[PDB]
This record gives sequence, C-alpha cells and structure tokens, in this order.
Amino acid sequence: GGLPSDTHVYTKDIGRNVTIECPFKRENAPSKKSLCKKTNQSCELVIDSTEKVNPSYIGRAKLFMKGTDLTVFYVNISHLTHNDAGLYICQAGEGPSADKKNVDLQVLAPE
Ligand SMILES: *[C@@H]1O[C@H](CO)[C@@H](O)[C@H](O)[C@H]1NC(C)=O
Repeated sequence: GGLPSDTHVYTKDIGRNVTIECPFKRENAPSKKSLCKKTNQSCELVIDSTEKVNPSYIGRAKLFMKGTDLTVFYVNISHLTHNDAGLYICQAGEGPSADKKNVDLQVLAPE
C-alpha cells in the first residue's frame, strides 16, 4: 500500500467523472497550473492552464477555478477508463518552489 506523501485517493466507477482538487499557495497564484500522470520516472502532461491537453484526455478533461477562491484549482475528468487509474500530481508553478499535491485515482472496472 505504499503511496506518495499525503495522497488524496478518489474512487470512481468506470464511465463516471471525477473532480480532482489541486491546492496551492499565494506564491504560485500567477504560475502555470497543471495535472500530470505518473509513470515510474516520468510525469506525463494531462492538462495545463495554457490549454495544452494530452490527446488521450481531450474532450474529457477541463481545468478551472471557482468563485474568488484564489488557492485551489480543479481538474474534471469525465468518461473514466481503467487506463485513467493511477497516480497523478497537481502542480502550481515550476521547479523547487512549485506547490504539488499527490492524487491517486482508483477506477473500478468490470471483472
Ligand atoms: C459527475 O459526477 C457527479 C457525481 O460526483 C454527478 O453528480 C454529475 O452528474 C456527473 N456529471 C456528468 C456530466 O456525468
């Protein structure tokens, strides 16, 4: 059951949607906001605030903020597939001072 530090787990049935919460600090409010998916030593872009999106998620992923809450962004992923399962990282900013949040998506799929 090893996880990255302070991981938020989301559990969804196949074909449903998930809204991932990505907290950050004021220092990174002006910076790029992104979600990426872990591979063992790579994190592959899912979507970022420059409107770049992974072809495997286009039409299914949306990145937004809400109200005047200046300290959190959201990524909704719809039409979940078993291949969407796994670890993701939220990032606000770039480099050593970036705010990161570890996320684990569990997708329950047919036997
Ligand atoms: C997304 O899932 C929520 C449950 O968290 C549900 O209320 C909502 O209707 C779903 N939206 C779509 C477009 O499937």
